[PDB]
Amino acid sequence: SEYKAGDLVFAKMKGYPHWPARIDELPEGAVKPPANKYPIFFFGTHETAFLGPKDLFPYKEYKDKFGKSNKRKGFNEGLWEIENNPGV
Repeated sequence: SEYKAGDLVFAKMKGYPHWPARIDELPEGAVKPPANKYPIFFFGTHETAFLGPKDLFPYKEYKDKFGKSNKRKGFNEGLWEIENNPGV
């Protein structure tokens, strides 16, 4: 019960900076993650992946360190979205 649908996070994918994201509530009928993982929606890019808790970080706790702009336009747009339109 570490995370719940709607929680704002940074999500870490190998090869990419810790990324603004949310714990998604998948539509009924969608393929579910393994039971130890969570469906992640990445802000800015709107990508979707399954991640375990070791790759997730609560947003407000870590935003002063992780909420820095990046070379990737989609990352910067993601910072805007998590701040202004997290229910996109």
